[PDB]
Amino acid sequence: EGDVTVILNNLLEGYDNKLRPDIGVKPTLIHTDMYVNSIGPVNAINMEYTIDIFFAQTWYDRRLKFNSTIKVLRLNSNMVGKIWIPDTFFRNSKKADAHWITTPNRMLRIWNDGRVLYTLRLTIDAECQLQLHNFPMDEHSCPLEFSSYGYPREEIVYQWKRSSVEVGDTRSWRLYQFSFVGLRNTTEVVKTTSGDYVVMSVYFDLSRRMGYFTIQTYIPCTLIVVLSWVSFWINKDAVPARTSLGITTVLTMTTLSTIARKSLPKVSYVTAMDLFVSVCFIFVFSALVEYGTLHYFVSMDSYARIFFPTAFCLFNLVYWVSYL
Amino acid sequence: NMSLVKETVDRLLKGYDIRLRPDFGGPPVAVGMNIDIASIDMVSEVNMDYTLTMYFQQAWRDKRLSYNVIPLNLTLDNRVADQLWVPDTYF
Ligand SMILES: *[C@@H]1O[C@H](CO)[C@@H](O[C@@H]2O[C@H](CO)[C@@H](O[C@@H]3O[C@H](CO[C@H]4O[C@H](CO[C@H]5O[C@H](CO)[C@@H](O)[C@H](O)[C@@H]5O)[C@@H](O)[C@H](O[C@H]5O[C@H](CO)[C@@H](O)[C@H](O)[C@@H]5O)[C@@H]4O)[C@@H](O)[C@H](O[C@H]4O[C@H](CO)[C@@H](O)[C@H](O)[C@@H]4O[C@H]4O[C@H](CO)[C@@H](O)[C@H](O)[C@@H]4O)[C@@H]3O)[C@H](O)[C@H]2NC(C)=O)[C@H](O)[C@H]1NC(C)=O
Ligand SMILES: *[C@@H]1O[C@H](CO)[C@@H](O[C@@H]2O[C@H](CO)[C@@H](O)[C@H](O)[C@H]2NC(C)=O)[C@H](O)[C@H]1NC(C)=O
Ligand SMILES: *[C@@H]1O[C@H](CO)[C@@H](O)[C@H](O)[C@H]1NC(C)=O
Repeated sequence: EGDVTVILNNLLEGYDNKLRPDIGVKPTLIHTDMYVNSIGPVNAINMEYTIDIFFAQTWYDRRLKFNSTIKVLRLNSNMVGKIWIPDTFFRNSKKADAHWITTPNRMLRIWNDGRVLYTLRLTIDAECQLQLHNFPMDEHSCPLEFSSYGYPREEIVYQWKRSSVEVGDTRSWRLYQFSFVGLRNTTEVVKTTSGDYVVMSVYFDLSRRMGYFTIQTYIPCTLIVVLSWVSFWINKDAVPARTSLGITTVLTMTTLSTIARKSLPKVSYVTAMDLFVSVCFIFVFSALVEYGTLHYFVSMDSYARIFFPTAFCLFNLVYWVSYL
Repeated sequence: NMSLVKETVDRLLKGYDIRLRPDFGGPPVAVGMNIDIASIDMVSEVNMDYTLTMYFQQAWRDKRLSYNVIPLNLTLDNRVADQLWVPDTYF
């Protein structure tokens, strides 16, 4: 007994949690908010990103109305299973789960006018359709779409608060090669087989940082094709030396083509990194066939001694400006 | 109108036998099926499988769950699926 016990036992008598508030009157207006904690790693081979949020929803329920000196009933997650909660699901989430240690991480606060606030902690692997062209210099806008599952537009209308989306410090975020540029929230009505649903989207603008691949595949390949260009300084009578240099350069260019493809997923189109790999491979192959042609002629070295460094130097001005 | 919907739902769920199918001793119930393919994730050759996400949807007729006063379709909560008969569809 007491004050809050009789209030809760009077609210929950004659209550059906199956029926939404104003089931045959008007659509239920739900004000959502969110507070991102740490956007996790953006996985490119599997095409999703991880996000940890404090998803909070607010609506009105006229059955949860009490008149007393108590203004707010601050309750734990035990009262979630007794009242009505909208069936908000994330439309592009591959897998998600709430947190259940040491207690279900849910909050429930009921005001005296019927206003209900319901906050829970979620970890969501949401699908982002990252286009890997331009990679490793890509830029993406990752969405987070949520809507009610069963209730159409005529029954639940979601709405955004002005300062609903709250990000964190943006440094505890495990985004390594990317960097959150900003956020934008939108709302729209989708049409499905069951009916029309209000869909709320949050777009996360992420721009990449290539510092990682520079040491992965760029510098490494550039230094191999620099080692391709020293063959011209070796004398033409040293045939096994220069052909050993040639075969080692081409086999390791194939090896570095294979290794750098392991980071990329199995897509059909070509990327700028693959274009750079192909340009380096045809440069070293041109160097080997130029040395071969010189060997068959003696049985132009200086001519290449300037042309082959310069052709890559004009290429890098072409490649980096056009992709940046 | 909330009290009318309340007493109608309480009338529908009272005496409802979960173990018997619609027309249990009568004719086979016709179950119409709609599928909305959301995504296909991993067409894997090493495990010989594909991962498929879909909005699986079934539709049949239960004559016990019929009401006449209310003229709009009732979208109930998802927790009444443990109280209503559903088909035993598997893959
Ligand atoms: C097919 O079979 C499977 C297996 O039987 C069915 O799945 C099961 O479904 C039931 C019913 O929903 C669940 O029971 C409920 O579980 C939650 C907690 O769920 C968390 O813990 C689960 C247990 O974890 C075990 O395994 C992990 C493995 O790592 C271990 O670490 C743990 O120690 C455990 O050994 C875990 O499985 C859950 O993860 C799964 O589900 C989540 C869903 O969000 C997914 O994301 C995950 O990917 C994964 O699939 C999850 O981590 C309990 O909280 C429930 O108890 C509350 O609710 C009851 C019903 O209302 C109530 O009676 C209880 O008193 C209790 O209520 C309290 O909490 C409520 C919370 O709001 C309050 O409202 C309430 O007032 C009160 O305070 C309940 O026990 C099974 O856990 C789940 N198990 C699995 C393996 O999935 C599946 O449904 C079947 N499918 C079909 C279509 O039939
Ligand atoms: C309840 O849902 C049914 C779904 O079939 C709706 O009935 C259909 O309405 C469309 C649009 O007018 C018609 O073209 C179909 O012929 C109807 N189908 C059937 C089988 O009758 C119905 O309108 C819905 N009711 C409400 C109140 O939304
Ligand atoms: C998104 O948030 C802003 C915050 O000011 C709000 O004005 C807007 O209505 C919300 N959604 C849209 C684009 O309708």
